Amino acid sequence: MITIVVIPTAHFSWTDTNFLNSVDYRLTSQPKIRDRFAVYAPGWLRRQLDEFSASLTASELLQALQTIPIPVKARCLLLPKPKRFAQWLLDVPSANIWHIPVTTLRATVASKHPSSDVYNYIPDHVPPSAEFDTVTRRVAAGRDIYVRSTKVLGAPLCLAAPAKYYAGYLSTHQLDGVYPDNWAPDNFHKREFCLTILPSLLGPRTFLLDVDADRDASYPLSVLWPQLRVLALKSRLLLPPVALLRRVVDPGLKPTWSADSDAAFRALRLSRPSSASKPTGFDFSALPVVDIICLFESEPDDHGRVAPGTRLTIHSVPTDLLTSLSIQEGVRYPLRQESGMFVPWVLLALLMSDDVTISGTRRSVKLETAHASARPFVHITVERCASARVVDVRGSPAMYANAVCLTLPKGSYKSTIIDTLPAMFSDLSILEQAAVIDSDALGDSLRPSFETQFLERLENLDPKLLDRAVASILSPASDTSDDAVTTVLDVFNALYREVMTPAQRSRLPLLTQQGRVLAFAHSDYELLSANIPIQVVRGSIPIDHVVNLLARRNRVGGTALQVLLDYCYRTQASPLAPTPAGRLYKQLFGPWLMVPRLSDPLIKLRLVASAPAKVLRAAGWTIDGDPPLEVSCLCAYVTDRAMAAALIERRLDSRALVNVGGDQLMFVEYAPPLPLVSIPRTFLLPVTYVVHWVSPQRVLLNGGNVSFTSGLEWTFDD
Amino acid sequence: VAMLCGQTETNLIPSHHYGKAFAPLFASNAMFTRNQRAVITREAFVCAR
Repeated sequence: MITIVVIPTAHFSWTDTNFLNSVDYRLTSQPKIRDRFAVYAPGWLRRQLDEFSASLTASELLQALQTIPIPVKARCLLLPKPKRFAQWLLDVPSANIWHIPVTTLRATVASKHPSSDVYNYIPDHVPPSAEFDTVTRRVAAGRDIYVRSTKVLGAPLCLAAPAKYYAGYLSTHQLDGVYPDNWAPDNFHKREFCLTILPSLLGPRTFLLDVDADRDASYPLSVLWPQLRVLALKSRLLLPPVALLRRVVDPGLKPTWSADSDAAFRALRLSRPSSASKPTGFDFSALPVVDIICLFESEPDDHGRVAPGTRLTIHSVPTDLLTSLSIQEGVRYPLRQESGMFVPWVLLALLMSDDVTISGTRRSVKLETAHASARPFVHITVERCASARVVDVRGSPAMYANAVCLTLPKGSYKSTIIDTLPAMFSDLSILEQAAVIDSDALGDSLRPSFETQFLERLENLDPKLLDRAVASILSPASDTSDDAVTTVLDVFNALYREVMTPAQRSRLPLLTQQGRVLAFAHSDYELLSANIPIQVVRGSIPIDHVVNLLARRNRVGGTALQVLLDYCYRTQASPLAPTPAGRLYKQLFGPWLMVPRLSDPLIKLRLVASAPAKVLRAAGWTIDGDPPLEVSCLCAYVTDRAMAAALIERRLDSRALVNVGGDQLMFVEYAPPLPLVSIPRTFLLPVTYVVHWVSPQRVLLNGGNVSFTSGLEWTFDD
Repeated sequence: VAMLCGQTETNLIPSHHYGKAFAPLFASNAMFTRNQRAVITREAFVCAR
């Protein structure tokens, strides 16, 4: 039984049916494979670590935990307070296994201040005047331990006596927390391998799993990662995840004795034949992704030979994207389109990825996708999957079902993901283009466009000053070059503050108070300066945008105004660490990409909010029928009608403030904001949505504008 | 105050206390990392020069 110690990565899925899947889902592909592994990693230990995390240094914690055997056979047996505890040895006389005198017991019953005497001389009694390691040392003995406090570490903690003594001495939730430990044990089995979150002495039969990704920052033991890694490194004990799939373990890639050419290795062949009629007809919060190594090549030489080329690593591209596009390993696909741009699917892979680096080293690169580079790449081949794991998506980058705004530098390929991707399916409702907000919308709203006005003001300056500014921006070494650039910045700032802010502030409901809005902006400042209650995510894409916009020639400005605007926005943007935009894209579109893999049809839902007919008529509306009108705020999808109905009885504590004008422009607002995590993870939401009457034929004439408040209630539909 | 108020437990054996306290420190190879980094430092320095 070789043991592999595991430290979870950045977004390790925890509520998964099997911890094993979040490690690398390829291990579940074959029965012949999954039968070779045990897991352990019990929940009770997890909870203990969650508590002690705030009270021990990494070195101490590692030193304490490292000695614990794999299946913890011991228990911590909490004792009740002496007045309570003493009665137990007489309620059952044979339970007085230490045979404490009856006189002392009833002397304790008589005393106003019952002493620790009942605890005194009891073997392996742990007083509150004890330390964490004291418990751990006894844990290695396997026998149960008697303690006088709940804050203990290393073994499941359960009551020694019936609850009657601890009641009053402890409170409900405290009395509740020990229940699984009161009947804790479960068996551990002797398979070939056993994974574990519990650390251990690294040695000839213990290995550290290396996934090549950042740890879970929230996971309490991530602080141990450096010390563990270096110790493994100095003794060559790291294991790349692929090594686990081989019949015999070895740290290495491309071994002699194995070609590593088997269906098990090919992560692209994601298959789901088995079923259990479980409520998760699908868990749309769990998303399988892969890290892949891809080889890029340019045109061959005059004699058909080709250069060695370069291979890069793409991180955490969702696998269903590739599978649905029938991408296969070992196939040299064409990279460039007719017009020289990238083929769409490659762009999607880049956009939804987290990062792109050179394969060998750990240097991240922003890829160019234009005619800039000489000997440009024309062919691409995916070679192998460095890792393939499922990841939790629920509410990770964005928090509210209402709306979210993503900031990207000018020249990004947002158009591709918002148009080509849904168009590539165009059969299942993904979003409504009327709900997505292009970052350029407000700039286009002014009667002379914001760009035209900026150009018109700008030309008043001397051309040489403008020329000097543009050159300085392009030339990286031109530090500051204050005169030229600052003058332009002043004009930009003055104009934007003057015109853009009031215009932006005049579109408040359009950004947030629709069904569900996805919005783009060139900088967070564009929203903060206008006080728009929408979460803003500072994204970034792993492609060079500057060169990209240098290829777009059909614009108001001759490619020079564009770079000027780009610099201005970047200067305007607040200094902060930006996140990969792919994560947000994964949160939005990811679940939808798994739809075609499903076996059974979907079921629609919604949470319509009522509307009394009185106010409508009072507002001059002509409406048939007495029953209150209702309006669909947001539609959802499930597939197990049973559990879906079972989950529909919850009453959301979020009111809706519906507002609609005479022009039927309808708006919604949730007084308590609706958070995404509140949505059960079996659901599925569209990227964007537009509120609308459930039955437009009920109304016969729109009176004046209307506002009202109502509750929210998930309901079926037909 | 420190130099005028120092005290210890009555029957103290320094060797036992220090030994019991120093045991966890010298428990791993971590105390040798600096040696390796120094070696690389040397080779890098000479080659650069």
